[PDB]
Amino acid sequence: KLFRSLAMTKPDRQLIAQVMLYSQGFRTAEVLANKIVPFFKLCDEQLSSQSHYDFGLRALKSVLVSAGNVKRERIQKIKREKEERGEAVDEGEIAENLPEQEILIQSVCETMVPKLVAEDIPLLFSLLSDVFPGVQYHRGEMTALREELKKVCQEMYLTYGDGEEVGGMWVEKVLQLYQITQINHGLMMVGPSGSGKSMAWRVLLKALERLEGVEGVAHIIDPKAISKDHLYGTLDPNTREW
Amino acid sequence: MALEEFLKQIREVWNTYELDLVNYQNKCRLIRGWDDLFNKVKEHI
Amino acid sequence: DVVVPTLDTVRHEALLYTWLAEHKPLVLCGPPGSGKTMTLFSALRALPD
Amino acid sequence: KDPLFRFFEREVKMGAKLLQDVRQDLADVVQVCEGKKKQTNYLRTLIN
Amino acid sequence: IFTGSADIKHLLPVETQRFQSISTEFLALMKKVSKSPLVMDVLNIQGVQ
Amino acid sequence: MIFNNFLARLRSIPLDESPMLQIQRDAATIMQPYFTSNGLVTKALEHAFQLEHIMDLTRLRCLGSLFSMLHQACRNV
Amino acid sequence: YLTMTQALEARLGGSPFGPAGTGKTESVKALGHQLGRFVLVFNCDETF
Ligand SMILES: Nc1ncnc2c1ncn2[C@@H]1O[C@H](COP(=O)(O)OP(=O)(O)OP(=O)(O)O)[C@@H](O)[C@H]1O
Ligand SMILES: Nc1ncnc2c1ncn2[C@@H]1O[C@H](COP(=O)(O)OP(=O)(O)O)[C@@H](O)[C@H]1O
Ligand SMILES: Nc1ncnc2c1ncn2[C@@H]1O[C@H](COP(=O)(O)OP(=O)(O)O)[C@@H](O)[C@H]1O
Ligand SMILES: [Mg+2]
Ligand SMILES: [Mg+2]
Repeated sequence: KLFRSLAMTKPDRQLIAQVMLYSQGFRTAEVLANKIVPFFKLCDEQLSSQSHYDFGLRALKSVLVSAGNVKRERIQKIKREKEERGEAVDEGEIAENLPEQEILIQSVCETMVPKLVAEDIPLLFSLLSDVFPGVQYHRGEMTALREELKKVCQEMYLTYGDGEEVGGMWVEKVLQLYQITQINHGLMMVGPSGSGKSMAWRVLLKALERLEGVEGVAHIIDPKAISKDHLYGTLDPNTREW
Repeated sequence: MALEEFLKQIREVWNTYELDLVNYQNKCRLIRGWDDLFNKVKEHI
Repeated sequence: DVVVPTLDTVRHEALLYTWLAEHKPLVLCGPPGSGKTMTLFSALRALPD
Repeated sequence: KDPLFRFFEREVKMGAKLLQDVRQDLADVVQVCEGKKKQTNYLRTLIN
Repeated sequence: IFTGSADIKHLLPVETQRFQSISTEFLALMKKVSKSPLVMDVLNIQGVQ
Repeated sequence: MIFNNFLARLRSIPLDESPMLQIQRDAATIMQPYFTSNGLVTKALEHAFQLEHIMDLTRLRCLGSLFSMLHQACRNV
Repeated sequence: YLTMTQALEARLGGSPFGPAGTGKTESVKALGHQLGRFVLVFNCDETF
């Protein structure tokens, strides 16, 4: 009785997407939102049910923020490429001649693909083709990261791979984990026992160590091997000391 | 000039000295020549 | 202490030795009284260290 | 590319998995009932 | 006195086991000395004294 | 992948801490044709999943046991 | 905003509820920042 309760059950995802795409500078914000919100609904109601799937408002917010960020990066790459190739840089045509739909699809594939099961990837790409016709996703090939992964795997007796070779899938998973670490500060590697998760993140950490020159320190904590009081802390009932 | 030559002779004796090991019933490789090693240590000290 | 040698006994002795020699953890599974701890201790008498 | 086939494929997957699970559980139940097999913890809970 | 006499195993099993452990340690030390017969190499063995 | 990792570790890391590593390389060379896709070990492991076991069967449990006792075979040699 | 302002005027608290991900904490923080207030977020558990 001391609080006034309000039921906040269905956020207006379409208006949120439209306004947040309009603010970031997307000229086609209306159609992009009307194509991306039903896309998330289609993913929710068409992909296989898994305990690690979320297609809610947080996922949509992450997709929109990442789409904006990669749009700024694409503007910057167009700037430098035009500068090194000639002198014709102007904001008008570059903003006009910008694949915004490709940017949105790139953000979606960077955020949603790594969490899908093997069988749902064709499902997601079919949904992308249905809702976003003609737009294709061509993931970047981080070269120096790949040779650094090669060196790290060779040093620690691990089997590197590429494409369809033995080791290609695990390297692809490492690259997706790297992308998600760049995008998100909260990571979960979900998969059956002994699927290569530990080696994947160790190899990624050592590759980033040897590439960027900053040293990576990993703290491995078993949250259930100790009580929650030992995991987070105790407040003394007597002395009120932490 | 004399003192350093004492140092170099001790250096070469102790970097070329080897323990005298021989076989013992095909079970191990035991050491003999305790007296010579001990006398060398006393004289060097 | 005494253990009567048997086919299963010697086979499990060999397996336990070839598993504990390299300090690999293991679990003996079976009904109570089957001889799991007897088999383990009889494999430990061959490893005095 | 057909969404209807996608939904139907999910439905048949879930139905087949549940049907196999239920039939296997019932077979274990009837085998326990004739004394052919011993009753396990999961079987104990299912019978209870 | 331990290996040559086989009756001491019956009378002193734990003594024989302890001496066997000491004998393995001493034989490891002997092998380490034999592979490097130099006096200083023996002296620089970690925790030799 | 796991077979390649085990073979590389056998050919690289000595078990004592060299004759031992030479024995390791020879044993790995002898075991190479069996540690392949659709090899004896792969087919046996596939068939092992069809049997009933006292506990749930995990591929890495059997693989680790096999690798451990292969190391012990190297120690025996 | 309407419900929380009505609660505040009556000197009552605000208790937005619903499934996770609907923007309840964010809405509370946005309302507090709209009035220029210092909004503190506490993750409550059994130790509080
Ligand atoms: N890319 C790889 N190539 C070869 N061997 C690998 C590779 N990745 C992992 N392994 C090996 O296979 C096993 C997998 O262990 P790993 O720690 O990677 O699994 P995991 O999925 O993190 O395990 P869990 O979740 O059960 O702790 C280990 O023995 C590891 O050395
Ligand atoms: N091969 C055997 N030789 C002698 N005794 C045996 C043999 N196999 C089983 N036993 C007897 O069976 C018993 C096994 O019990 P125990 O090993 O304590 O069970 P658990 O391993 O489940 O604790 C021992 O008391 C032992 O005397
Ligand atoms: N009206 C809105 N406009 C833009 N983003 C929103 C809106 N409502 C919620 N969000 C986004 O949803 C995400 C999760 O909301 P949050 O308040 O954490 O949900 P919960 O009520 O479960 O805590 C936030 O990151 C926020 O940015
Ligand atoms: Mg792991
Ligand atoms: Mg919240």
